[PDB]
Amino acid sequence: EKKRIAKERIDILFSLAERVFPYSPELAKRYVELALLVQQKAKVKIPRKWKRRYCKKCHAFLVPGINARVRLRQKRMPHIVVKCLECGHIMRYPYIK
Amino acid sequence: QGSYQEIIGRTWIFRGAHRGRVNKKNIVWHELIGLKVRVVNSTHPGYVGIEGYVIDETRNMLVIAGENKVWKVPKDVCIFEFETWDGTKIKISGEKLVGRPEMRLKKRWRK
Ligand SMILES: [Zn+2]
Repeated sequence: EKKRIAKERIDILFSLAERVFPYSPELAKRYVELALLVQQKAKVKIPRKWKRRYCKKCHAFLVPGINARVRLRQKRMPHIVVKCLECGHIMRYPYIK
Repeated sequence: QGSYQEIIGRTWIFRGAHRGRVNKKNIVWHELIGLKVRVVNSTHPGYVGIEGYVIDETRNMLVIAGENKVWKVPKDVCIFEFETWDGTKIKISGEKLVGRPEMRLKKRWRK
């Protein structure tokens, strides 16, 4: 029953944080904290792509072009560059099709 | 200086985003972020009897938004009446979800 409310809970703030971060960096960041426990505490879905706009260094909601940066270049195993502009952290993420 | 004064009214993003099945057993066990509620009884000459759209939920706050103003009312300073997604009125004391939204998603203390 608790995993169940998490499914609905997690998906709601999740969509909220995304829609507001654009419109509200703090809020999305606030829920992000809420979504964080919901995910682990409630044992729900494991993060995978949100790493594209999330930071495992300082936890937050980053968006490429706004408070986030992503760069991908080919030429022998393409590699993507991701970094937190909040907590200037350098990260990488290869590309596999 | 605060986002509140900036995210006031966009209940829109709280609408086309907030639709989790709302229920008491799902109100203090849910993410307070868009759910609709009102401050019926509180200890604040400027928050009692007022209705707003929930926004913030932290160890020391629970915020609701309406018109061009926000509902600043901690969870332990008042009783929140959130409406069930089934058109049912929920009567719950902000004290249950007092500061710790996790406590509910992660059940009572672990021990
Ligand atoms: Zn960061």
